[PDB]
Amino acid sequence: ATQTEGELRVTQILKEKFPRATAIKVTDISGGCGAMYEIKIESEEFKEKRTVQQHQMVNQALKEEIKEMHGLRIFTSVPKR
Repeated sequence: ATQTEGELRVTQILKEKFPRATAIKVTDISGGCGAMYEIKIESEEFKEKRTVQQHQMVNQALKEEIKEMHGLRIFTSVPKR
């Protein structure tokens, strides 16, 4: 495994776009570019949303800092238990 300074950045804005979250983590999976990342979220706000609609919220959270969500592998859910 490795990190970018982008992994940290993306994790920073994710905390704030998702303070209602029960899961939050990021991984750089692009050790020689930092074009791909893993992102894993779960949050009480994701109730009124499809998979694609959950993803869109997490995509916008770092878009405006790094745009490259072709490479970004995202995982979302809602705590509903």
